[PDB]
Amino acid sequence: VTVKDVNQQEFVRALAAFLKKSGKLKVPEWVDTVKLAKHKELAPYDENWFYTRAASTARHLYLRGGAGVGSMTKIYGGRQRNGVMPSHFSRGSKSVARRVLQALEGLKMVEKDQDGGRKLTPQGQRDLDRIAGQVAAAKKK
Amino acid sequence: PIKLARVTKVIGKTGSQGQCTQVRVEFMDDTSHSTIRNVKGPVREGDVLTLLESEREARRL
Amino acid sequence: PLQSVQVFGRKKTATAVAHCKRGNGLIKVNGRPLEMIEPRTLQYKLLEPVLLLGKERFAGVDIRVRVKGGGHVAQIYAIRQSISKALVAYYQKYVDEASKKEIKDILIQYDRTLLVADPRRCESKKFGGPGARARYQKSYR
Amino acid sequence: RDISEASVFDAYVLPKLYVKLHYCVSCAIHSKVVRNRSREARKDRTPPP
Amino acid sequence: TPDIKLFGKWSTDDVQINDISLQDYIAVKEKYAKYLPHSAGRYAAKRFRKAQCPIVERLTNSMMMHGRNNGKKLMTVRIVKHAFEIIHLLTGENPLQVLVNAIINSGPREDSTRIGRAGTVRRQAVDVSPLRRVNQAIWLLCTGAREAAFRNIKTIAECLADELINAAKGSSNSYAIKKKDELERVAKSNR
Amino acid sequence: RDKLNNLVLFDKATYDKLCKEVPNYKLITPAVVSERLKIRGSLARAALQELLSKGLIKLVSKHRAQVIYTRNTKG
Amino acid sequence: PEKFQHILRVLNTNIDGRRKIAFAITAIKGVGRRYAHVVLRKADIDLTKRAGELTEDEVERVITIMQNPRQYKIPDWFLNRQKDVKDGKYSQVLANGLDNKLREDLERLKKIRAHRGLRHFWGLRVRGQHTKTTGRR
RNA sequence: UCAAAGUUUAGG
RNA sequence: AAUUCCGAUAACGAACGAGACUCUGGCAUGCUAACUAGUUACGCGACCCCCGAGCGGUCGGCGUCCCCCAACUUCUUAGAGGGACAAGUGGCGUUCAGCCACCCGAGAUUGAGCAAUAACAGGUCUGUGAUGCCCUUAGAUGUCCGGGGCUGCACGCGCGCUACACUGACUGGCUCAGCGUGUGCCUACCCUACGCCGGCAGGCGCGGGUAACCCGUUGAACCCCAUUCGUGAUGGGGAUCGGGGAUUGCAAUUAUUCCCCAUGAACGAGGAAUUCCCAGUAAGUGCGGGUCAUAAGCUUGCGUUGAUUAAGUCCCUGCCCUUUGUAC
Repeated sequence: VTVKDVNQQEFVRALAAFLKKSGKLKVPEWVDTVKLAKHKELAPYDENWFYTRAASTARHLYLRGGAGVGSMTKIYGGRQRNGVMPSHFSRGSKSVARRVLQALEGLKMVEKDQDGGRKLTPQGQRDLDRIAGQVAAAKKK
Repeated sequence: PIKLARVTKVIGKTGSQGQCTQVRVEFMDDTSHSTIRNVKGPVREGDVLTLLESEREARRL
Repeated sequence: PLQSVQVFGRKKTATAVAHCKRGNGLIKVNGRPLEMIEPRTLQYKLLEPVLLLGKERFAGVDIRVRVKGGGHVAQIYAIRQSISKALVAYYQKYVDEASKKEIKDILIQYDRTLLVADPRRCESKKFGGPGARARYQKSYR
Repeated sequence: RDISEASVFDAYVLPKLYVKLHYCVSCAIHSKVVRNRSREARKDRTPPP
Repeated sequence: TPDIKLFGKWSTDDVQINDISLQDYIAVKEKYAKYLPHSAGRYAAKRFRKAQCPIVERLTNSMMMHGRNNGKKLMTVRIVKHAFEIIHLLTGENPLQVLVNAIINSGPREDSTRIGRAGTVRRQAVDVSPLRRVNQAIWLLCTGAREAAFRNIKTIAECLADELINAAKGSSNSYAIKKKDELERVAKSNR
Repeated sequence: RDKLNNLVLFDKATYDKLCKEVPNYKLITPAVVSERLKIRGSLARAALQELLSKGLIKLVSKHRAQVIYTRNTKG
Repeated sequence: PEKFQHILRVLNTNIDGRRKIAFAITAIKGVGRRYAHVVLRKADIDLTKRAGELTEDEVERVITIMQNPRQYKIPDWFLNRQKDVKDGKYSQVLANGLDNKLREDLERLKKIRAHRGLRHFWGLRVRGQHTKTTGRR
């Protein structure tokens, strides 16, 4: 049983918790202070969000390979209220996407590929596909 | 007496702005009877009106 | 010699190409079973042929699909079209035309969409208004 | 037919209402008893059928 | 599922239409009634084509309204199914029948056409079309619910149920059923 | 006319009303509990998560917008 | 739970302990959703609580962070008065003091007879917007 | 099977 | 739909316009086609690590590592053909021209482009080295440089954008497009992958790209799924305003734009009035082109979500023909 075989919402719930339990990520200094992208009004309501988006970034890297940080800002883009002017697409925060991919670099979930950009590593494919197998065997629901 | 009545022949759309179809209607309980009267909406041969009154019978409008 | 059938489906710009094959009737799309795709309200759509014809008709015919283009609603109807068209093409070729005939009738009386696609497609905007038909507001006075 | 049903007198031939009008020109045209005509069609003193 | 088509949960059969007239244009069933109130459903192409659309799909479509909700359909599918759930718990019986019965006691039986009448406007009473009767019934009551569900803490679904229940019951409490009674009274005043 | 002024507290009488009355309703939604009482809404949600946990109410649907809850599951 | 204050009085303002803390502090002039949220994270509070809860020690803890933010690592940016001319400090003005700093800066431009000051003086739009059409008051 | 609806550069 | 046809007949026999036509939309498991499409399903030759199921085999899943001496065209691109004609069945119609319905299947209707006679003293001399006349012509109405102005605000109108919330807001998560454009230039510079530095706007490195090659499975928005919040001018709304930081620039003050922290206005759905629209249509919703050093609240294209209501009439507003009246 692979990750595609699982409901992706509840997968990253577990992956983030897997990333907490391990306790060797490197969440940086900012976390509290930082915004997350120029989109935003507010800071994330989950105060342990770096674990969640590191999880969401990895699971993306499993599906689509060779993804740079510029690729990562595009995936976490969205609407931007100019407020009184019409909305437009803003790309996600660079540094926090970079700080994530460096964190998975140190974890050895990933490896920076030939022809540029990150791609995930077997020892990472372990964790991702293992936790899918855990989710699949949660219950018949 | 809310008599039902089946449309036999849709005649032509009367009305000022054009809306009220003039429709000839068989009278359900005894089909010998047959008034002509007006309808707001899309009407066709083979449907059933719900006349409240049963004795008015319109003509030109 | 293998009994392969590649069959397409359309909805606006949503090319869903299904692909039947002699097997065990998995039915997954892009690379994941029917219980994602993930607009989710429209689950019964991308189930319909499976619900109508039942698991017996499918049983021994595995159906990998591929989709791209169109939006999320568009892509669902595409696959929904594709998988039911594909099935009809398997039975036409590698069963007998009598079973096909009954299958086809069961789907059509449900909906003509299943096999025969819409020709509906997006009408072009002409200058003097924001859409095809809508005109910009006349000032007059 | 409603009155034919609910008349006492068997069969019975009804009556008829007999009125000679006298429309003046102004009113005759208004009520469209008489339309106008082209200079040629003015000279046709047969009635319409 | 293979022999009979459920509406996700609820049943198609055992939904008896009362008014022979609303019947035929209420498609809760010919036999044909589907899993969802969504369907490519190009019914607009011709005149009475409209009727063959299943009433729940129509009710969803009539819910996709006031610009901010224009085009927003899955948004509205969810609303309907939640209302049907709410109707199921509140009353009991199939919510489909509760909708059908609501529809049935909501559309006017006669209205009042605006004929010219010299210049200053005075109507004639005229007697409504069964398709029109169903249509007005659908929109009246969907509209009734919307305007209930703005600025109070009450979900659309919850409001939509409560109107549909206060419609099926001739409550004179539903916007729809009340607006209808007033419409029919106005027509009586010029019958 | 409308000026609705709500509570955000474990304020004794309301909490005892919830524990008695609310598990008997057929419709139980936070909105409905709000209009029954004069309880805020976030309060009402929290109350109706607490009665599930305890097991005096039933879950019908747990959707983003609307949650639905029922009578006990009586007999 | 917690039966106590519900209503608060902090730094001349009247915060509704009825509200949730992270958005309740924004009742004060000069602290916004951003800043307040940061301030509570450096405070290390369960910010789910309504402001009407919280120990009186905790609200004084919050205020002391709000007043002297950079000492609890609220960085340079999250501060409304930076490199602020009347001594080159970088610091978050609050309360009536915020109003006082504003008025002094306007009075400053006024005293200098600069363009921008003259327009604030005349009750016009200062940020170069077109006024033939708008602001009709 | 008939409501009310007046006026129109000197400046070519 | 049509001065479109039939048919009448002091007319006969023609010319334009309409129609035909061109471009486009949708049907082709039919044909031609491919490393700048796919690959397509094979082969799995595999890599590959437990990647997973599983004691192990066999499967499930992609990423890709793949060329060529694998196999093709379903998806792709675009050629040249076919294809629908009111042809079929039933009515109605002078049993003509035709209209209605239904079969087959797109049902004569996908939407543009082109577009007559005669006008208008419509606009344009500020598009022209198209221009007559008039003017002015060195202390220039020529021309270049510096600066300011077209942005000035008691006010009145026009097309717009954002909203007035909970069918919502915010915070996360999931997950799909289609027309395009792009440097190495007519006078000085494009599009940008990947890595580092920065909260962010951006900065610095190296790469690819005159392009189905690179940007680019363009990983768009709305939507969908978990967040709170709770009808409080509220976390709705985001005006105005202070402080700070970026980039474009020879230069940005009268705020060029971008980012940041703060400030937090009317607005709780709009009087009389009036616009736009019938099928992928309105409306929502983003993204391209244009201008463009800097750069869209405009525009012109693109798609994605996708209704309600009509299928009619001349009441209003207008138009086309005939008769009629007319002191125009």
